[PDB]
Amino acid sequence: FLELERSSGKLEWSAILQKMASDLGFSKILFGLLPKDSQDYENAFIVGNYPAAWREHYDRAGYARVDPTVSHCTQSVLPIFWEPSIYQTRKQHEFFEEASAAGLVYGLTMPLHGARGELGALSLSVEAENRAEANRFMESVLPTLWMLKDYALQSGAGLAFE
Amino acid sequence: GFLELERSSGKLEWSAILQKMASDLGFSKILFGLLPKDSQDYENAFIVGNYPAAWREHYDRAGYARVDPTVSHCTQSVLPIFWEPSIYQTRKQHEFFEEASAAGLVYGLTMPLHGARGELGALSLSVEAENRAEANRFMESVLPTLWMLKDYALQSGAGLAF
Ligand SMILES: CS(=O)(=O)c1cccc(OCCCC(=O)N[C@@H]2C[C@H]3C[C@H]3C2=O)c1
Ligand SMILES: CS(=O)(=O)c1cccc(OCCCC(=O)N[C@@H]2C[C@H]3C[C@H]3C2=O)c1
Repeated sequence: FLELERSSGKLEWSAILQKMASDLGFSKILFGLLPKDSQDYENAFIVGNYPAAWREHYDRAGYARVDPTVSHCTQSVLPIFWEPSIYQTRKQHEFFEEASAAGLVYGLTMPLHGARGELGALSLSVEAENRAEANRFMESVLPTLWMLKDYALQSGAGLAFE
Repeated sequence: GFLELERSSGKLEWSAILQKMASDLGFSKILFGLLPKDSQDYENAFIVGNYPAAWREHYDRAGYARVDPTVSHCTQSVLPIFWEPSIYQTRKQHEFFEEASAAGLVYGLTMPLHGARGELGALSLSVEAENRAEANRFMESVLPTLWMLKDYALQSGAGLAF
């Protein structure tokens, strides 16, 4: 947590965070941040190792308005697990199908709501045999990740805009 | 007991669930405060806790919201602030600390709250300890529990405050 905080560059900060996430057992992750009063998701500060095809697909498809975790983040400060039950609409079912093709099935999204009104998330994806395995690997790290999502948000909001 | 918080039907039962939890963790006095979007008028905020009534009342007539070093910290960070002496720097802040100690609030930490609806607040927790070192170690050993709690309190507490 110290290294993150003390990091002076976007590039080095992302590497510190990326590795931490990896050490915890997370394959692909995404740190997204928007500033105050903004909802232009596609022109947000993005960091992570999410598949490049997945992400440009997502942007062109207008998937911010379809991803069930994006609206959750506007409504809560609590984590949302990528359970099948959140994919409810016709498109959300297609979204899930396409997300799984890109290798993102299991995981959780932790909403970010910064002191200067910034809105974002730290999503983390785990590779597990089944959902019960993924919840087990996600719960064992859950208290560490909670402290991490606010350190990431406090340091990451400095570098994103300031 | 985090989930019974969520499930609390009203303000009165919710406050009691929170008071007990904080107490079980080892906290003498606590305060949960929450303001709504686009507001910075601290006298008409949603307040819960067991802070001395004379202290609370003294603090408002004195306009201590603009003097409390933890109140401005909350407007700048999502990270906890410990009630170390170095926190009080101004002349008014030195008097504030002196008066806070008289009311029995000398050791403790404040956790900022920044909700999904733009709500600004905090969960401050105080410790009756013999010295700062003893205080800092107790606070450190419960810190990961509290990190989850402060968001658990903010998510449920915002849904009843307004
Ligand atoms: C733009 S921003 O950075 O300002 C911002 C603000 C608010 C929410 C936010 O999105 C968080 C959730 C995004 C996400 O992980 N999607 C993956 C992709 C697929 C596996 C399924 C997921 O849940 C982004
Ligand atoms: C009004 S609100 O509820 O909307 C709100 C919004 C932002 C900050 C906030 O204050 C958090 C810090 C208050 C506090 O614990 N003070 C004690 C009192 C004395 C021991 C020294 C302290 O630190 C309150």
